[PDB]
Formats: sequence, C-alpha cells, structure tokens
Amino acid sequence: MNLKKYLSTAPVVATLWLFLTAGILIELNRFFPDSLFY
Amino acid sequence: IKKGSLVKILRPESFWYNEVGTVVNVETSKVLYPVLVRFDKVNYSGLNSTNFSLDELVEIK
Amino acid sequence: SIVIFHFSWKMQSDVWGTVTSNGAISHITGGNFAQSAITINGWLRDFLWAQASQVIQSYGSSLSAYGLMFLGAHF
Amino acid sequence: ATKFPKFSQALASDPTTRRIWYGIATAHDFESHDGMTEENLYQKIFASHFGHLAIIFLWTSGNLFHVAWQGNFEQWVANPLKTKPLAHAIWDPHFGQAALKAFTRGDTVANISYSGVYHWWYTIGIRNNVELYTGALGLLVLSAVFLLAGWLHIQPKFKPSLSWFKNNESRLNHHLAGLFGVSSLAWTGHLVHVAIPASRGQHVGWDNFIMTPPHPAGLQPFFTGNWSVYAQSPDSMQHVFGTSQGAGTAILTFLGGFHPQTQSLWLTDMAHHHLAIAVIFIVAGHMYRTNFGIGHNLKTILEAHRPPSGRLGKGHIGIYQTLTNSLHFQLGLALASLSVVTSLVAQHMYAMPPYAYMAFDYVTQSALYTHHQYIAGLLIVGAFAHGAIFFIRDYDPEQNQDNVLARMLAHKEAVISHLSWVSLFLGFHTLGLYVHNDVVVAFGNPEKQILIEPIFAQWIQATSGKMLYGFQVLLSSSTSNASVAAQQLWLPGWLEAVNNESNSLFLTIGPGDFLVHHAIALGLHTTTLILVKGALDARGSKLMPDKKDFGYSFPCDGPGRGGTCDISAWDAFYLAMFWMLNTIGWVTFYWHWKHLSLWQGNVAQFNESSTYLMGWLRDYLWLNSSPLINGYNPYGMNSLAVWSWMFLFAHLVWATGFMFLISWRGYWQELIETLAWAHERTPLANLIRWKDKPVALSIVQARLVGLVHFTVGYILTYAAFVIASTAGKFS
Amino acid sequence: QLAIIFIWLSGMYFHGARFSNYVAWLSNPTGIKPSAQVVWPIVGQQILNADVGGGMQGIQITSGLFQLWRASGIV
Amino acid sequence: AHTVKIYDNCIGCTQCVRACPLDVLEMVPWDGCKAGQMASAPRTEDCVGCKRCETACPTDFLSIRVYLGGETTRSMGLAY
Amino acid sequence: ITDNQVFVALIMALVCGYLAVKLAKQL
Amino acid sequence: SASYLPSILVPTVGLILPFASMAILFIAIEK
Amino acid sequence: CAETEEKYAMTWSSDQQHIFEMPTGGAAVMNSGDNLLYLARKEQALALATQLRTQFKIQDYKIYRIFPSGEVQYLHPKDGVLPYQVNKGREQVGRVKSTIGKNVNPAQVKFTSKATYDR
Amino acid sequence: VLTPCQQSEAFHKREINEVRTLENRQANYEANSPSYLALQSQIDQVHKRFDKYGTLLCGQDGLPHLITDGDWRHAREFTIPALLFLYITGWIGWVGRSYLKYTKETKNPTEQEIILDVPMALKYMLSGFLWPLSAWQEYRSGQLLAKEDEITVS
Ligand code: CLA
Ligand code: CLA
Ligand code: CLA
Ligand code: CLA
Ligand code: CLA
Ligand SMILES: CC1=C(/C=C/C(C)=C/C=C/C(C)=C/C=C/C=C(C)/C=C/C=C(C)/C=C/C2=C(C)CCCC2(C)C)C(C)(C)CCC1
Ligand code: SF4
Repeated sequence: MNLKKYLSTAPVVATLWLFLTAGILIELNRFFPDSLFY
Repeated sequence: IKKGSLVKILRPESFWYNEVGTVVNVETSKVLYPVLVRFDKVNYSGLNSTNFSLDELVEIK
Repeated sequence: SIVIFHFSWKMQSDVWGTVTSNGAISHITGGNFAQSAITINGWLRDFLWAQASQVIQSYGSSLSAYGLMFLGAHF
Repeated sequence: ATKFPKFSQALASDPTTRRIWYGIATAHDFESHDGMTEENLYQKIFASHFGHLAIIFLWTSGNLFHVAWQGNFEQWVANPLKTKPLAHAIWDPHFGQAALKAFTRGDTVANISYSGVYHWWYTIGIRNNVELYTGALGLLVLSAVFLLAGWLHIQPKFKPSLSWFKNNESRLNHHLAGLFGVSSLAWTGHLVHVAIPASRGQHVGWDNFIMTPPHPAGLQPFFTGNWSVYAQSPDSMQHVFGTSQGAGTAILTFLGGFHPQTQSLWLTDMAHHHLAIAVIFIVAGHMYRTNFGIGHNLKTILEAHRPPSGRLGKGHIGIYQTLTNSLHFQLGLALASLSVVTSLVAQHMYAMPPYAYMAFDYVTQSALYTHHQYIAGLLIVGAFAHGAIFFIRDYDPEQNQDNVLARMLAHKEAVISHLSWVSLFLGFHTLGLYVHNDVVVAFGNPEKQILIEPIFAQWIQATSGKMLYGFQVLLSSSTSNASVAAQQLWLPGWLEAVNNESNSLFLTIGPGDFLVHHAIALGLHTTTLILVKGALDARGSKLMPDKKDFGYSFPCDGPGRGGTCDISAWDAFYLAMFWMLNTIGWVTFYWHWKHLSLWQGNVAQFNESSTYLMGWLRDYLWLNSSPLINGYNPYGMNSLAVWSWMFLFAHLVWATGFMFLISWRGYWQELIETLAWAHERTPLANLIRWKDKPVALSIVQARLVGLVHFTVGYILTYAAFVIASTAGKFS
Repeated sequence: QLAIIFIWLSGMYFHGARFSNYVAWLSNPTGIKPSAQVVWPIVGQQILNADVGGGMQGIQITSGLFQLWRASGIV
Repeated sequence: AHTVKIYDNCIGCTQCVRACPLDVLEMVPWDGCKAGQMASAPRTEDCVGCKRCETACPTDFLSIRVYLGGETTRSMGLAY
Repeated sequence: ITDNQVFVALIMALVCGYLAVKLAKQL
Repeated sequence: SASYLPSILVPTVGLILPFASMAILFIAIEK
Repeated sequence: CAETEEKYAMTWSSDQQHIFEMPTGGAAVMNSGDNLLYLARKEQALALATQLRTQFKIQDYKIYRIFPSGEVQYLHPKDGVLPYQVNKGREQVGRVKSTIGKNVNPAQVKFTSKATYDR
Repeated sequence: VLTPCQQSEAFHKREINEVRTLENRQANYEANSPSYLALQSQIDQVHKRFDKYGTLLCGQDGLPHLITDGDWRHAREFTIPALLFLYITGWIGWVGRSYLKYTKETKNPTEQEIILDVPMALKYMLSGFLWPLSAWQEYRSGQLLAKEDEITVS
C-alpha cells in the first residue's frame, strides 16, 4: 500500500530514471553504433 | 503590523532580506525588536523563527 | 602503499620470473632490488617509472581498461 | 615595540610562538600597525621601494659578476651554437670525486646557465668579460645609490609630505615621459650606438663612441626629414650575427620577420621600435596638469565619463577618491597590468624570440617562458588578493555612493553565477572531451575520437598570413587590402617568418589547440571565480556579513551556522593559488609538449597523441622524464643528477605541503601539549625550558605554509622537469 | 551482510559456471590464463575480452577463484 | 583579549551562557526585551574565543559576536 | 678573468652592505 | 681569476653566517 | 608550571562518595565530605562543573584561582547564583546600540586605533 | 589542410592497420567458434565504422576532425545535435523549473522533494515538450524571471 510511496522517493526514482535513460543510451548504441553524424 | 501579516524585510544582515514572512507575535511594551517573524525557508542556524523592529516591517497587499 | 611497494618489487626481483635450460635463473626485473631499493630515484625510477610501462602502453589491447582505471583513479 | 614585533604590541603580549610567526608575517602590513599614521606609511614604503630596487640591482650585478668572473661568456661568444653557456661555479665540499667529473666544462665545474642571459648580453653587444666587470661595478654603484636614497628619505629633514605622494596628478606625467620615454629613447641610444655596430663587427666601447657615428653621415644635414637615409641599406640575407661581413649600415630599417641564420629579430627593427615607442610615450607624458597647468585634471577625467543612458550607476563619481586615498586599488591595478605584461612577455619571448641564437638553445627558451608564466599567474593572484584587501580594509561605500564599485558589489551574484557557469561549461567539455578521447582511444580506436579543429585560431593565423590552412583572407590572401597596404614596408620579410614551420611564430595547429585552450579558459574562469568570489564576497556574504569587521585573513567563524572552514577573503588567494598553479601548470605543460614536438621534429607525435590524457602522461611525462629520472644510477651519475635530486626533493616539498593543508591544527595543538609534558617531565632537560611557549601553528598560518610547500614543491618540480627534459633530449 | 556475501559467492560460482573458462583451465593451468567475466559487446569494450585461451575469451581473473576450485575439487 | 560584544538583538534565551564553558558570559536584567534579560561579557580575560556561544545564539544574526583580539596565556588555553 | 677587479667589487659591496645595515636599523 | 675566494666565502656565508645571524636575530627577539 | 602559571584549585563538597571523571582523565576518588582539586586551566574546571552539575547536585562549588603570587579569586558564581539565572547585581558591559548592520565600515576606522563597532 | 576523409591516405592506413590488427586475433579460432563469429561482427563494425565517416574531414593525422562554424555543410557534424541537445536540456530544465514552481505552492515542500509526486511529476515530465513557445510565452507575461530576491550586504 505504501510501497508505491517508497517507489516515489528520490534515490529509487533516480535509479528508475537514470537506469531508463542509461538503457536509452546503451540500446541506442547497440542499434546504431559509431554515430558521429547528425 | 498585525499578527499573520506577510512582511518583507529591509535589513541587510537578515538572512531573509527582501523575502516575505509571517508575523507570529507582537509585543507593545517598548521592546526594541518586538515583531517575531518566522519564514518558510531556513537560515544556517536551522531556525526560521526570528524577530525584528518596526522600521523593517514592510507588508504586501 | 609501501607494504605492497615492498612486496610487488622485491618479489619481482628476488622471487618471480622464469627458469631456463640447465636450471638457470631469470627474474622479472632481474635482481634489481638491493642496488636500487636503497635510494628513492632507484625506487621511483626503477620501480614506478619502469613497472608503469606495461600499464601505460596498454592501449589498443585488453589491458586498456586498467589504462582507464589508472588515469581515472589519478583523477 | 619592546618585544619581538617591534611594531605592534598586540603580538608582543603573547608568550607563545605566535609572536614569532605573526611577527614575521605582519612585518610588512604597514596599514595595520600600532601607531603608524598616514604620512608615516608612505614615508616608509617610499624608502623600502629604494631598498627593493637596491635588491634588484644587487641581483643583476650578481649575474654580471658571476658571468664576468666564473662563466665562459666570451668563450661562448666565440661559439654560440656549440658551447653550453656556464652559470656560476661550484664549491661543494660534498662532491667526493665522481660528481666532480660530471661538471667539467673548462677548468671550472660551473652549472650550465639556463637563463638566456648570455643571449641578451650578446644582443646588447657585450663581447667581453671586461665590460661585464664594468657593468657589475656600475650596478654596485647604482644599488649603493638606491640604498643611500633609502637612508636619505628616512632621515627626517627629507621624508616628504603626503601631498607629494598624492601628486598622482604628476607621477604619470613623469613616469610616462621620463621612466618610459626617456629610458626607452636612451635605450635606442644603446641599440643604435652599441647593438647596431657591435653586431656589425664594430666594437664601439666607451672610448670611441663620441667620434664614430652609427651612420656615416648624420645629424648636421638631418633635421630635414630625409629619413630614408637612416633606413637605406638593410642587412638583407647573407649575414652571420656579430660579424662585420655581409651586413649593411642602416639604422632604423623596419624589415619584419627574423634573421635567416640566427632566428632573432633585427636590431634595426628594435632600434626603430623603441624609438617609436619612445616618441609615443613622451607624447603620453604630456598628459595631465601640474603647477604649469596645461593638460588634464584627473577629477575632471573620471567624473565626466558618466553615460546619459543611466545604466552605469552615477558614473565614476568617487573613483578618483578611492584610488588616491586608497592603496590596494592602485596596487591591484599595478599587479594586474604587470601580470598581463608578464604573460604577454612570455607569449612573445618564444613567439618572436628577440635574442641571437635563441630558439637554438632549447632549454633557456623553455625556462624563460615557464618563468614569466608562473610569475604572471602569481601577479594576477596578487592583483585580485589586493582586490579583496581593497574591498575590506580600504573601501568606503559612502564616497562610493551607488558608484561603479558599489554597482559591482550590487550585482556580484550574477558575476559569480556566471563565472561558475562558464567554468562548469568548460570543465564538462574538456574533461568530457578528454575522457571521451581517452576512453575511445583506449578501446583500440583513435578514429572515433571527438576532434574539433580550432577554426578560429586557424582563421586568425590566416589573418596574419599562415598560408598552410587554405582560407586565403587578409594576409594569407596576397590580393587583399592590407596585403598590398604594406607590400614594401614589412610584409614580405615577415611572411617568411610566418609560413616557416621550424620557427616558433604562429605555430601549426591541431585539435590539441582546441581542447587545451578550452582547458586554459577553464583554468582562468575558475581562478577568477575564486578570486572574484573572495574579492566581492570579501566584504559580506550571507553566511556571515560581518566579514568586513574581522579584517582580511581571519581564520574562520567557528562551527556555528553549519561550520565555517575558510570563509575569509584569504580563501580566494588560498584556493586560487592551487588553481593558479594548476592553470599555469596546464599552460606550460602544453607549451612544453608542443615545443618538444617541434624541436624533435615529430609534430605528428603531438597532434595524434595529445587529445587524450594518456597521450600526455604517456607521450610526454613518462617519455620525457627518462633523461631526468636516469639522473643518477647505481652505475653512476651525470650532469642531470642535480635536477633529478631537485626533482625528488621537490616531490618531498610538494608532499610536506599536504601535512599542513589536510591535517589541520587541533591535532597538533593537542599533540604539542604531549611533547611539552614530555619535556617538562623528563630529567636532565627540564632545566632547559623554553621561553616562547610551544604552540601549534594557527590555521591562518597552517594553510599558508601548506600553500608555500605546495608552490615550492610544484614549481621546483616543474623547473626540474623542463630543464632536465630538454637538457636531456638535446645538448 | 551474510545475505550479501552469499549473493556474492553465488555470483562467483555462477560466473565460474556460465562465463568462465574453468573447465578448459583445468586441462592446462600454466598455459591458460584464468578468466570469468566476459565483457558485453558495446562500442570498443569488446576488446577487453582477452583471448586468454580455453577457446573462449573475456577479461582475466586475478582473484584466484580457479585455484580454490581446483583445491576444493570442483571438476 | 578576545573582545566579546553582545548586541541589542539579545533576547535573553540563555543558550549562550549555558553554551559558554568559561563563564565569561552572564545574564543581566535589561528592561528592553520580553524576558527582561540581556547577556553580558564582563570576564573576557578568560575568554578563549572558541565561539561555542555563537553556535547556540538563536537570534536573527548573532547578537553575541566574538571578535578575536588579544592572546594571553589564559586566552590561548595552553595547559602548561 | 682578473684578480684585483674582484677585490674592487667586494669592497664596493662591502660599502653597499654597510648602507644596507645602515638602512636596516632605522625603519 | 682568483680561484681561491669561494673556498673562503662559500663556507663563511653558508654556515657561519647562519650562526651569527641566528645570534643577532634570535637575541634581537629580546633586543 | 605552578611556580609561574595560574594553578586552578577547585573546591567543592558533596554528600556521598560518587565517582567522577578527571579532565586529566580517568576516574577520581571523590572524597565525600569536602574536597579541593588542583587543575591546569579554566575550561577543565568549568567543564568539570558541567560534568558534575548536569548529573547531580554539587553546589557550593568554585575554583579558587591560585595565581602564583599566592592568593585566590572567586568567579563562578560571584553573587552566589548560577550565571544564566538572573541576579540584580550584575552591570552589563560589552554592548552597542544596534545590530552589526549599523557597525562602521573599516575604511572609516583605518589609521585609527578604534574598533569596527564602537560609534 | 582538412582533406575530405574518404580519400585521405593515413585514414585508409588506419583502415588497413585496424582491420588487419583486429584480424590477427581472428585467425586464433576455428571457422565456427563463437568468438570467430564475434570478430566477424567486429570486422563488419570496423568497415561500417570507416565507410560511415566518409564525408568528414580527416587531416594529416588520419583522424576525423570536426568543424563548429555552422557552415551548413558541417551541420550534421555540430549544429544539428547542437539544436537537438538544446531542445533536450531545455526540456529537462523546463521540467525541473515547472516542477519546482509546482512544489513551491503545496502543503509541505520539503516532503515533496524526497518523495516525488509521480502523478504531478510525470505530468510535468511530459508537458514540458514545447518549452520555446511555452517558456517564451511565460516570459512575455513577466513570469519566467523574478525581482527583489535575497542578496548579501549590497
Ligand atoms: C621623470 C622623473 C622621474 C623618474 C625617472 C622616476 C623614476 C622612478 N620613480 Mg618616481 N616620481 C617622480 C619622478 C620620477 N620618478 C615624481 C615627480 C614623483 C612625485 C609626484 C615621483 C614619485 C614616486 C614614488 C612615490 C615612487 C617612485 C618610484 C620610482 C621608481 C619606479 C620603480 C621602478 O623601478 O620601476 C621601473 C619600471 C620600468 C623601468 C618599466 C617597467 C614597465 C615596462 C613597460 C616593462 C618592462 C620594459 C621592458 C619591456 C623590459 C626591459 C627589461 C629587460 C630585462 C629586457 C623609478 C626609479 C617608486 C620607487 O621605486 O620609489 C623609490 C615609488 O614608490 N616615484
Ligand atoms: C609588488 C608586489 C606586492 C606587494 C608590494 C605586496 C604587498 C603586500 N601584500 Mg601581497 N601579494 C602579492 C604581491 C605583493 N604584495 C602577490 C603577487 C600575491 C599572490 C601570491 C600576494 C598575496 C598576499 C596575501 C595573501 C596577503 C598579502 C599581504 C600584503 C601586505 C602585507 C605583506 C606582509 O605582511 O608580508 C609579510 C612578509 C612575509 C610573510 C614574507 C613572505 C614569505 C612568504 C609567505 C613565502 C616565501 C618563502 C619562500 C617561498 C621560501 C624559500 C625557500 C626556497 C626553496 C623557495 C602588503 C601590502 C597581506 C595583507 O595585506 O593582509 C595582512 C596578505 O594577507 N599579499
Ligand atoms: C582533480 C581535481 C579537481 C577537479 C576536477 C576540480 C574540479 C572543479 N573545481 Mg576544483 N579544486 C581542486 C581540485 C579539483 N577541482 C583543488 C585541489 C582545489 C583547492 C582546494 C580546488 C578548489 C576549487 C575552488 C575554490 C572552486 C573549484 C571549482 C571547481 C569546479 C569548476 C567548474 C567546472 O569545471 O565544473 C565542471 C565539473 C567537473 C570538472 C566535475 C568532474 C566531472 C565529474 C567527475 C562527473 C560527474 C560524476 C561522474 C558521473 C561519476 C559518478 C561517480 C560514481 C560514484 C557514480 C570543478 C568541479 C569551483 C566551482 O564550484 O565552480 C562551479 C570553485 O569555486 N575548485
Ligand atoms: C652551507 C655550507 C656548508 C659547508 C661549507 C659544509 C662543509 C662540510 N660539511 Mg656539511 N652540511 C651542510 C652545509 C655545509 N657543509 C648542511 C646544510 C648540512 C645539513 C644538510 C650538512 C651536513 C653534513 C654532514 C652530515 C656531513 C657534512 C660534512 C662536511 C665536511 C665535508 C667533509 C669533507 O670531505 O671535507 C673535508 C673536511 C675537513 C678537512 C674538515 C673540516 C671540518 C671543519 C669545517 C673544520 C674544523 C671546524 C673547527 C674545529 C670549528 C671552528 C668553527 C667552525 C664553524 C668552522 C665539510 C667541511 C661531513 C663531515 O662531518 O665532515 C667531517 C659530514 O659527515 N655536512
Ligand atoms: C530543476 C532543475 C534545474 C534547472 C532548471 C537548473 C538551471 C540552472 N542551473 Mg542548476 N542545478 C540543479 C538543477 C537545475 N539547475 C541541481 C540539481 C544541481 C545540483 C547538482 C545544480 C547545480 C548547479 C550549479 C552548481 C550551477 C547551476 C547553474 C544553473 C544555471 C545555468 C545552467 C547550467 O549550467 O545548469 C547547470 C547544470 C548542472 C550543474 C547539472 C544539471 C543538474 C541535474 C543533473 C539536472 C537537473 C534536472 C532535475 C534534477 C530534474 C528534477 C525535476 C523532475 C524530476 C520533475 C541554470 C539556471 C549555474 C549558474 O548559476 O549559472 C548561472 C551553476 O553554477 N546549477
Ligand atoms: C578585484 C579587483 C580588481 C581586479 C584585479 C585585476 C586582475 C583586474 C583584471 C584585469 C585584467 C587582468 C586585465 C585584462 C585586460 C583585458 C583586456 C586587455 C582585453 C581586451 C583585449 C584587447 C585590448 C585586445 C584586442 C586587440 C587585438 C587582439 C589586436 C588588435 C587590437 C586590439 C588591441 C584591440 C581591480 C584592481 C581591477 C579593482 C579592485 C578589485
Ligand atoms: S568566546 Fe568562546 S568562550 Fe567566550 S563566550 Fe563565545 S564561546 Fe564561550
């Protein structure tokens, strides 16, 4: 019930956002590696 | 002036200088700093609760 | 730091290395401790300048992550 | 007065050893003594300036004396490229035998002089040791003259009035005309009469200069404006310096460029140069009014510069008061201008090397640069530090009622926010790009690097004619306005110096220029973030706005209100010394690794391996400390054992700094008590009891002495490495 | 704390299981350099996968797990 | 001596005297505040200057401001 | 390179030293 | 070139001058 | 030492033989009836006053400051009552009229032997 | 001089040297090793790496340099990810400013910053998409800025 409040705190959502954008960078650098254009 | 009024400061060594604040207590017994004003934010002493004179009592409307 | 700088340089001079034909001896620095640990220029030169050379030339190879965790640890 | 500090009784009362250290470190703070009034200050600094200039000329007479007496100067004049120039001799009773054979350059065992002084004395035209003795005596005389004035203007009949020091109105008229114009015009009186003929073979001493004119016809038919006669026969191409052969006889030709052979500026160019600068400075000396009254009143010159736009305060009303009646504003501008002059001088001693057979000794050119750069950064940091001393102990915001300085203290939050912004932009975009290039190069790939061409410096070299880029603009394009506008005067002699690659004028450029120059602008904006921070929050911060009351370099405010380690305006100096040594560090590391790539020849070694950090630490520090760190072996030694011993020495200095910077006082204040118990309680030595009580150093002093060992260790380490490195790859 | 240590040793036994060349290391230990961790192939860092022998590459162990497994008898 | 000055912000909450471990500070009845109190520093010859007062001074900004002045034997706090 | 000029120099900086200590105990 | 003068002047400035200067300065704490 | 420095001898009484801690260190015997206690400096002594007073009742206590001429002094209290408590005998010294905000700028104090707050 | 990179000599020298150098490890394995297939994929990722840097400018170093003038022939080099980036942290900055001017007027602004209200957070995360003409129209109302905030003595 109050677990979703813990999953709304600063460090946990910091990991669930920097983990996510980290996965945006890595999954966007497996599909299109060596991307110096554009 | 009165309690609960939202008051800007004009004293340069107030930490909340040019920041509004709420009035908690006013004494009318010639205390030189009677108007106790506390704030939302917090100085370096950890303490929002301070007090001031009447020249540094500028309200808003 | 000077315990392991005693360890990893006395035992690269007095213990470790290979052996060749007829049981002959070969250390890694080649006995280069007692003529060189006595000073600091021998210590810094002959240890920290010379043993760094395999960390520093490590680019383009599998040892280059230590070439990154070397500079970043200086950072 | 009666104690150690014979000047302030607030320290003589202290029975500890504080009276010694603060008695030393406040000996020159003349503004804060016991009873030293306003006139008594200026009458002391006017004498101590004479003592100081006496120390300068005792120093230069020292160099004249050792080169005159122990150097191989005229033996060096015989062979300037071959012979390594000697400094003073050695008398070590510690050299047993094997070091004595590591110095023999002639009969003396003297040090190789890495200071460029023979080159300057050889362009002056001293070709003797005798002229150096007459010069050394000629500056013992001058040092004795300035000491005699320092005794003279402290005798009470001759101690001048304070209004004479407030004759600011006329010091500029006398300095710019006399000290600059007359000394520079007289310096053409040395170049034309000595440096022109003694470089053209003609040894003209003091005996025959009043008979032999530098031009074969001169000054009776030459108030007519026929001045092309003086610049008529230039020394064109086929000349070796010093000799009379292959040389013309013109005086003030402005060729431009270098010698073809010695890679130095023409002395005709310098004679015309200081002659022009002489005339323009004499014109500048006729500026302000005096007792005659034809010029400019300085009160009218500042107050009239008030914009009707109204944005820039109530103009400069007050600034003339707070430069005369203040001093640290005047000293701040003095160290500011001198500091920009020193950095400019270092940015031209390598760039346009003035002296014959420099850019041929590759160590003295690398010693002068790093010399004037560390002196340059020191003097900027001093200009800002007396900025903060000006805002604390010298600033009056009532004569500066909403003035330009009061406007500066007003909006200082924007200034510190934006120095913090541009510093935060560069430090994520040199370290961003260097850690990018270092990661990427580390993974077997120099190609995936971010390399940005520094197009703007390449374009400016195209505006000065470096045709190796393909821009073809104002001077790189031969058909432009300016390229034709001096086609005969000084251009074609100078584009030989530009478009050449061996010379050190407008260097060839890769992306190491880009990345490093962002790191240098990072160093400047950080260091001015510290200095403008602790020079505008020097007066008052929102942590403690009482900072004007505690003076300049008070220790702290105690643990109250969160903790207050280093709030004072002395943290601007304190931290900006570390950033100063960092920044001048990066400047001279960058310059030194540029010219070690030119002089060795492999500039491709630089441009391919300087955009990532293991390019620096690998290709420069690890490789170029190889002749340094081999300075003495268990096999033996050579001449660089002094520089390697100084190298390890200065690592020890640089690390004894950290004992004071990191580990602060109260550890030692509760440990000196243990030592004092150990001496009070021991027998046979408790008789020998102290007089000044043993007390650990206060933290104004602690961070200072950690700073001093940090600088001494830093600068002695890098002066060890420049000279041992370039002396090891050459000579 | 012991839960994190059992997650740690279970990690070392699984990186020994799926990712290591320990089975091939058990054949000739003096020739094959010990490696467990096999770096994922993103930009460049696949070059950290050192060809240490055993037919399969990856970054080289220095923790000495294979010696404790040969001592403990893990086949 | 380390000159202690106690300004007219001193509303007499007495965390200063209770916070000073040297008794340089005492409270003086002063009819200008609500508590009628205002602190005094008569015995500044024993004042260390450790600023333990200024930590526990809950005024607006530091009614009691310690200025670091002279350095005697007692004011330096040396044991011997 | 000679001998007596060195003595002339040390005499002149001995005089300069006396002017330095003459400046010393007055300021 | 008087090749004997550093044998006199180097020690008398290097060691014995920071003896008498320690006496003049250190007693000049009390003078 | 005691022949040249101000020894601080703290005199006090108690009721029961408790055990306190020295500022030199360790546990002390704490004579129950009446006990004096030589020390080295004042912060040790009033730190011991905080050591005992905040625990329990140790009143009728004060250090007699043995200055090396031979005689004593008396400071805590002087009027017999605890310092943060208010007595009507103490004369306040060490004030100014307002905050730091009206203190004088030190360029108005420069070349004068004044303070940055006296005005 | 920045040669076009597809024809520069030292560029293709790095092509031969890195394909061959990385290829030297590829002969250490059999025709169906997983590592051998991995170095097949890596050799592919080197030839693609050097063909996709064709329109750059590698000078005498053989390393592809960049140009930041906005020449519009180097727009895919610098200015297109420049405007792209400024859009992305203008997004991030307008999200953070908009969320702080949310939690500035709530019940307890302290507890708002530990525990992010993911309802209102993910409101502002997505709503801050068009920050030039939303931040600009909140600038024209005189509301992006402020006046008479905190300052020291002068
Ligand atoms: C025309 C008359 C005249 C002249 C020649 C001087 C000369 C001097 N005055 Mg002076 N003064 C004068 C009139 C004059 N004054 C009057 C009328 C007043 C009263 C109103 C004063 C009041 C006064 C005060 C109060 C002070 C002086 C001081 C000084 C000395 C300056 C310090 C110094 O060495 O800087 C010399 C600087 C240079 C020679 C040039 C430096 C800057 C250039 C641009 C850079 C270097 C040039 C070049 C590139 C490098 C060559 C070096 C070589 C290695 C290649 C200098 C000797 C100061 C002093 O020392 O007191 C004793 C001082 O404190 N004066
Ligand atoms: C022309 C240059 C110049 C002049 C006249 C002054 C003048 C002054 N400065 Mg100063 N300053 C300067 C440049 C200058 N500065 C520069 C360039 C910097 C930046 C480095 C500073 C940084 C600075 C600070 C931080 C302070 C001053 C202060 C002062 C004032 C008192 C000085 C004092 O008491 O020192 C007394 C003399 C000494 C302490 C002796 C100096 C010894 C230093 C600390 C170390 C040198 C030892 C050496 C390295 C060891 C040799 C060993 C070898 C192996 C290297 C005085 C007005 C002080 C002030 O006004 O407030 C009190 C002050 O706090 N200055
Ligand atoms: C390696 C040493 C080092 C480094 C990197 C810095 C860096 C910096 N100092 Mg600095 N400083 C140093 C030593 C150093 N200092 C020393 C020895 C002193 C003397 C004490 C000072 C004194 C000093 C002062 C007085 C000031 C600075 C300031 C700054 C900042 C300048 C603005 C900027 O460039 O930001 C760019 C940012 C960086 C360079 C940070 C590095 C990038 C990091 C590593 C990446 C982020 C984390 C990364 C993802 C890894 C995550 C870790 C992991 C656990 C998850 C910058 C952070 C100033 C400041 O605050 O400016 C705003 C300032 O006023 N410094
Ligand atoms: C700055 C000047 C200076 C000078 C001139 C010397 C000179 C000397 N040192 Mg020395 N030293 C110095 C600084 C100096 N030191 C410093 C700063 C340190 C600390 C780092 C040391 C540490 C040091 C050590 C540890 C040793 C020396 C030794 C020596 C002697 C070298 C032995 C030799 O082969 O000579 C030939 C020597 C002689 C012929 C004997 C001469 C001895 C003295 C000078 C003559 C007799 C003295 C006399 C009775 C007393 C009169 C007053 C006196 C002050 C002159 C020599 C006399 C060695 C020594 O002890 O020598 C025996 C030695 O072991 N030094
Ligand atoms: C709410 C988000 C936010 C916004 C809009 C800004 C905006 C600004 N900051 Mg910044 N800052 C932030 C967060 C933010 N900051 C945080 C969290 C920190 C602590 C690391 C800093 C530390 C910081 C420093 C030290 C400095 C600035 C400065 C500045 C100004 C110049 C731009 C710049 O370089 O930024 C700087 C950007 C960074 C240092 C990194 C970005 C910070 C984080 C990683 C991104 C923020 C996103 C935020 C956490 C999202 C939360 C809300 C969302 C969950 C709903 C600009 C007004 C500078 C200034 O005064 O210039 C005038 C300056 O010197 N900031
Ligand atoms: C704190 C303070 C301060 C500070 C200090 C300093 C340090 C300053 C700064 C200053 C500086 C440090 C300076 C700089 C300068 C700048 C400049 C100088 C810039 C500009 C540029 C220019 C000028 C150039 C250009 C050009 C060219 C390139 C060529 C052509 C022409 C021309 C010339 C235009 C003061 C005292 C003020 C005040 C008080 C306080
Ligand atoms: S100065 Fe030190 S001792 Fe004197 S009151 Fe403030 S804190 Fe207590």
